[PDB]
Amino acid sequence: NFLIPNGTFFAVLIIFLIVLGVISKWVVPPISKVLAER
Amino acid sequence: DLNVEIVAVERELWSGPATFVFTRTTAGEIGILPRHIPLVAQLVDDAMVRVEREGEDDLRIAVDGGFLSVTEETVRILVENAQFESEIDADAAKEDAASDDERTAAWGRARLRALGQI
Amino acid sequence: AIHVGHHTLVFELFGMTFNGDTILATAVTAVIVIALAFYLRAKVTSTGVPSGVQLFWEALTIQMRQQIEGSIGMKIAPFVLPLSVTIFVFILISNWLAVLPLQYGGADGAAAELYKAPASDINFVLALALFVFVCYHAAGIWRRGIVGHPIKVVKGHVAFLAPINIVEELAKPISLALRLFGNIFAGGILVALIAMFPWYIQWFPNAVWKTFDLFVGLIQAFIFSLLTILYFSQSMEL
Amino acid sequence: LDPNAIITAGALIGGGLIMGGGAIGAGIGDGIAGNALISGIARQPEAQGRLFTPFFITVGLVEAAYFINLAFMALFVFATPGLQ
Amino acid sequence: DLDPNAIITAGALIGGGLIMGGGAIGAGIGDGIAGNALISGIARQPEAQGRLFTPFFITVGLVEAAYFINLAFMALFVFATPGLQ
Amino acid sequence: LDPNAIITAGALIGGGLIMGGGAIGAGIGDGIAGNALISGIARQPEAQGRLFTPFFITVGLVEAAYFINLAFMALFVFATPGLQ
Amino acid sequence: LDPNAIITAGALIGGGLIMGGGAIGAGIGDGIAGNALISGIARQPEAQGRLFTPFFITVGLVEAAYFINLAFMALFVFATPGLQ
Amino acid sequence: LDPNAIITAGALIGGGLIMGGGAIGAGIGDGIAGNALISGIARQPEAQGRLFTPFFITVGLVEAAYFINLAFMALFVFATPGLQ
Amino acid sequence: LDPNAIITAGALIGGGLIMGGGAIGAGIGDGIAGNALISGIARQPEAQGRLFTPFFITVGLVEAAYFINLAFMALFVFATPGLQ
Amino acid sequence: DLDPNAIITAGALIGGGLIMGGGAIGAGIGDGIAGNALISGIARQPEAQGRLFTPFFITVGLVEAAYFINLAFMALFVFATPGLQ
Amino acid sequence: DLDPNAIITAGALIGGGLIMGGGAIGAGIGDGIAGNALISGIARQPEAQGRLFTPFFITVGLVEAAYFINLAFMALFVFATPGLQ
Amino acid sequence: DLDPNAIITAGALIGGGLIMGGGAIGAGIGDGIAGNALISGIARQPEAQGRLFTPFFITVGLVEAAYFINLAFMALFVFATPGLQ
Amino acid sequence: MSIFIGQLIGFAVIAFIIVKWVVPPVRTLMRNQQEAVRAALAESAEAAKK
Repeated sequence: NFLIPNGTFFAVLIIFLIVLGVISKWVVPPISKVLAER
Repeated sequence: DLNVEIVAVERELWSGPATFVFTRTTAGEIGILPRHIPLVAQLVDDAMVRVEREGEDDLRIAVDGGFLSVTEETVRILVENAQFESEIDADAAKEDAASDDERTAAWGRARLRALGQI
Repeated sequence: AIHVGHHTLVFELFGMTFNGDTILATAVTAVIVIALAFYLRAKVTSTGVPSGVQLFWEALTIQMRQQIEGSIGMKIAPFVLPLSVTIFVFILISNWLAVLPLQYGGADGAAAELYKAPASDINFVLALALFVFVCYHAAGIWRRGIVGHPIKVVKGHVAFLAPINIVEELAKPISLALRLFGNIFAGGILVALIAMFPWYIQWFPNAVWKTFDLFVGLIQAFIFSLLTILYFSQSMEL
Repeated sequence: LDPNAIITAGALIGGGLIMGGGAIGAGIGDGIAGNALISGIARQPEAQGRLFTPFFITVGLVEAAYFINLAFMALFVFATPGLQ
Repeated sequence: DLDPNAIITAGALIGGGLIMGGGAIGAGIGDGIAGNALISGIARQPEAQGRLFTPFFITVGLVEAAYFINLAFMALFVFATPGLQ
Repeated sequence: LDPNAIITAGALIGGGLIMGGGAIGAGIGDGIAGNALISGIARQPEAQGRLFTPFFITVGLVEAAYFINLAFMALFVFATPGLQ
Repeated sequence: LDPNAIITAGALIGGGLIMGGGAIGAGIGDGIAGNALISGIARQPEAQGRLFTPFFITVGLVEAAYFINLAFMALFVFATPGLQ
Repeated sequence: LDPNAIITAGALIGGGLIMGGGAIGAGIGDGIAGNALISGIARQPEAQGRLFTPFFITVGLVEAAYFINLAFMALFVFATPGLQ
Repeated sequence: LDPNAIITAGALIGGGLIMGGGAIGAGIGDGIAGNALISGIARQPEAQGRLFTPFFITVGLVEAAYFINLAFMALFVFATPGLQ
Repeated sequence: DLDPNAIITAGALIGGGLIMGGGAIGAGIGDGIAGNALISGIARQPEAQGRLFTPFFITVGLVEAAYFINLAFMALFVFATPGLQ
Repeated sequence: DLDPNAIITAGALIGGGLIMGGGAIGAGIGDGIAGNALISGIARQPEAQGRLFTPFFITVGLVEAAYFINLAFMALFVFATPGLQ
Repeated sequence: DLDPNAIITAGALIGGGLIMGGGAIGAGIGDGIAGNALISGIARQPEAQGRLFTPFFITVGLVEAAYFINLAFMALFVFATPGLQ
Repeated sequence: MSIFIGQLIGFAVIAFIIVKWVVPPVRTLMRNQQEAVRAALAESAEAAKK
């Protein structure tokens, strides 16, 4: 059965989380600052 | 191209060729191109007319008491009154807008929309 | 055959099963996203001519900011912008990496994909959808306190439809997840089915389907991010 | 008679219903949404970019049901519930 | 001597197939029609998007509620087949 | 095989048809009524309050039919008439 | 097999078809009539009084057919014709 | 098993199909005709008498189809052709 | 088992499908045509007589299919092909 | 134990029933839509009746065609059933 | 007995019936709607016919091709039945 | 005593027939509606033909994609039947 | 193995269609954005000098 969840869920979440953190700390702030300065 | 003709009650204001005509009718926003089907519509109380012409800046006209008539060849806008963008002073329209009388408020909003602030 | 539901590199840890293939795909997508982020951080040009990476990132940010502003002011939902942009880029890269020719013979005539889109795995979509669900429910609680938000969601815009409103809060996460999974899961089958053709004819339908799947993945990423922003906007009002 | 045979026949018919209904719904919904988009653009052509966004919101809402049905059909056909 | 549970569960699968077929048809077409309304409103009245997303989402809510009630009952049919021995 | 199995399978198929029809009707009717309401609000924003009243009448009729269908499904599946 | 089992299964399927058709018809007809009523109210609020007249006539013409369908299903399921 | 059992089950399913089709057709047609009538009344309050006759003709047609269907279903169920 | 019983059950289901489809098509088509006629009469009262000719053409086209289906169902049921 | 041709012809009859159900639904609804368009056009422009019948006839042909091909294939299904061993 | 091939043929015939019913419904409704658009357009404008036929032909092709694909696959179903032993 | 494979393949053919019926209905209806919109646009504003062909083709893609997904899953049902024994 | 060659040919077709129809317009949009921002910076410099 493929529809059942698994432990992978948690792992995936963790990965997503860290990526989110990076995007929130090194992509979105600088880009918003660049747009504001422009 | 299509022949735009902004015609006021007292004098034919503007005429000439254009490539696109954007405006706002009672039904809703509308855009007119060379071979648009024949049409008769009523512009909104605070209608604004944008005319995009061959190799020129868009002509933005505030209109009061407007009616739009698309013919097989020509587009004619009949206005009780109208004003090109350059001739509006911001502060006057601002103060007139948010007034009590509906005609003056609509005319001020049309002037603002022509100016480019909305 | 098609071997639907098969998972490779499956392993066990702390008495829980993990699909190694999907973990690897998610890690690859995260690595790509982090690489692009660091590329941007290096090549930021506030005064200079922006690079392609900067243009891409700023386009994403501008679109998401416009969506939020249309829905709810940035001053009320600042974090929703990073959340939506990371969601969008993650899903888009996950779907687009499937275009690369990672499909080979399984020694029995059944195609095997070295890289499979993680969204085809229920765990991935469930993680994303449930995280977003918890996120905007916590945001709504924060805006309308620990008690006010439940009453608002139960009553909705019209109180007397309270039962239907309840269903909505159950439908938002599920619809968020299954949809995405479906649109990617289908792909995981289509290519497989196309693999049953001989190569001299298998090439063409595969090309057509993959070319369309590119747009499908872009659309799915956009829809998921837009609906995330929109659910945030609903959960944070009054 | 093999029970699993009748189970799988019923499951295949069920999944056929699943995705046939899903396809009808998706086709008609995308047709209607695209009709709205095309008419809106025909009225004002430069509303095109402004209109794609609600268009895609509607497309997503429509395709939600179709792809949910597709997933449940896959469950029916590949992991048949209650298959002795 | 067919297994009674086999016939019961095959009938349950067909029933659930009908549940979801009808639910998907209804949900898809209803959402499409509401979206037709939404895009028409946006095209005619660009500034009305904020005031339109509310009623559109209320009707979409009703439409999706019907579909997901069908979803719950199909899940009952297939996983908790009533009447199965 | 005992007749009860055949009767139960028939009841399940009948309930499937009942709820499929109910969902089709409810979805289509709610979508159409919501389209009317959106178009009404798409022109006269202040009309929303007065428009809600007939809209909810329409929704009540549609959902009334749907929930009657639901009740009859519950009767078919849980207390199957004629179940020997 | 018990003949009454076959008869009851057929009757249940037929009743399900009856109710599904009635549901679709009632829901969609009520939705369309309510759409007309909503548009009429939006265009002129004062018309409500005169609008509710033909609207109820349409609702009657539709819901009466639906209820006839319901009654005939009730005949099918409870007192099955030719039950034997 | 009694052949008449199979005959009657088939007749019941066929009659259910008859009634479902008639229900859907009648509901949709009556809803559409009522939408036309309601819109006409909204636009012209005084056109009620002028419009009733077309609306009645349309109804008449739709209901005639429905009633022919009902009669044929009654023939199917109570006087099953080929019964033996 | 008697082959005639299976053949007759299949023919009854087939004819039920014939008339269900015919009912749906005829009802919906007549409703749409009547909607057009009612709207035309509301817009242009003087054209009341003039509009009937195309309306009669449309109704004839729809009823042609409906009655062809009726005749073919009569063939299916009363004189079932392949009876043996 | 039964004649294979018996079940084969039962299936053929059900198939042809579906053929006609679909054909009639499509034909009736499409002809209704085309006639609605024709009625609206005639009401709008009384003098266009001469020219409207051309596209109207094209549409009615495209619809009744599908219908009559469905009829022919149903006749094939029933009167000369494929695979009627 | 219930010869397996008889069951195969019955299932194939019913499947072809379903394929053709859906194809006929789709073709009829789509052609009717496209023709409704064409008739309305020609009613509004006398000379529009020449340029309107082009999109109308595109729509008719897109619908009729879908119908004829179903035709071909029904022919496959009832003449070369997959899975027949 | 029936061959289970025969039952499996009969069910598969029925399911594939349902899939094609639904997909054909959806594709026909959607293409017809989109073509109606396109014809109305071309009649109203011929100069926007190129601009209109874009959303039209997007809709046609979103419809034919579901249709061909149905085609692929039906080919799976009939040619390589899941659960076949 | 054969399916591998088939999907390689498919990916070659995908790459060709991309580089031949999708790349030109997106590259043009990128160049338009770069030119617009460069012009904005040049206008800023000119305005400061003025």
